[PDB]
Amino acid sequence: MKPEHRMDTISKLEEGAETPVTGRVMKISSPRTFTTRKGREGKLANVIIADDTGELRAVFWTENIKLLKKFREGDVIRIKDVNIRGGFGGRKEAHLMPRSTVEVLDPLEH
Repeated sequence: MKPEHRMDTISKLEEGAETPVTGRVMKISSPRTFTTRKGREGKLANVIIADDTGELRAVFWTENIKLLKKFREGDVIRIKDVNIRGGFGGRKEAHLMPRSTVEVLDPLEH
């Protein structure tokens, strides 16, 4: 494994890797609902964030849907703990987890 202290950019994001991502929110898409056996409503949303090295598709699952109320289509966000899939030759995708949080940057908080 490559060191935990290494934070790759959108162009450097490795497929099958688990890493935090950062970018400016250009476009936000509404959640797509599906029937899960967990007994929950079940949803996945596609948010397009852009960085100097490329544009990335962030996927907000049913648990991360609650994060969509935090930022707007035009703010900057850093998403922690995601899995990079890469379902297209170019603009890859990052899948979020229940414990994944998002923070609004550019006016750096911490």
